[PDB]
Amino acid sequence: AVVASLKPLGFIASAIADGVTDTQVLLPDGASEHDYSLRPSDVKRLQGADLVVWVGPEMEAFMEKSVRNIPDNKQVTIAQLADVKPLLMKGHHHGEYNMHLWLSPEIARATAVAIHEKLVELMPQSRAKLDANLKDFEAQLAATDKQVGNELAPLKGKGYFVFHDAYGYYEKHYGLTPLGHFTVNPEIQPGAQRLHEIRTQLVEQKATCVFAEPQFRPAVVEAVARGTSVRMGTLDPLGTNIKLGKTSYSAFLSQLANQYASCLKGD
Ligand SMILES: [Zn+2]
Repeated sequence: AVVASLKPLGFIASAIADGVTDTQVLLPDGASEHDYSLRPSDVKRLQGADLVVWVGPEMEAFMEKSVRNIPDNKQVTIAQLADVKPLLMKGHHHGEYNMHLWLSPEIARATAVAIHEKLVELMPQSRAKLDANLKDFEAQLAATDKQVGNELAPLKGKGYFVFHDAYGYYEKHYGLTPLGHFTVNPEIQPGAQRLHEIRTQLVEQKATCVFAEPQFRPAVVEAVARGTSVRMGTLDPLGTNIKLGKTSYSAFLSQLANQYASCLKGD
């Protein structure tokens, strides 16, 4: 099987590995980024994988050590790909670059190409199927790119805030106009002073929307938007409800577009 660290990397892998080998995701969604504590069983799965796919040590830091013992021809480390260097954007995260790389359609393409290359070397008997899969992935990516772009085009100029500084890759690519982000605990609303400052910025900068993520308590989001003119939305950067499969990455980009539009559309 191909073992991907995070769900959206699984979406990409599952397009390329379709009908060749299974794709598995290592991490449950609710422990995604940087905190997770790998179990011995997870390390076993990594070592047994046909191919491991992950962003790299500045994202899934918890798996860096486990991957040292996996041969280079059995891993794709997305942030280290030669073609990914000109695609990186400046941004707990704490590094210099935005490492939410799966939100860039161009980095997704580079990732698919890297996965395809490694699998063809590992499984030459399946080259034709792997080639067909890459062709289908790229065709869908092109079609989705066009659909999403047109759906988000009328929403340009409409300001909003987010609670997670992740979306830059997707926003820049499709021409959305974010006003910025607030650091907000998903379980506990900010204190009196900081809540005042946030609510003031929401009104002053003329935000249409503020976007939370699925793990945020509705009450925390309501406390942020209370008093302001601002509509509340939800973005899901992991596509948690989308099942792995051939069309999943395209479904993910399309869903994220729907989530932006659901809130930003109208007035
Ligand atoms: Zn993050």
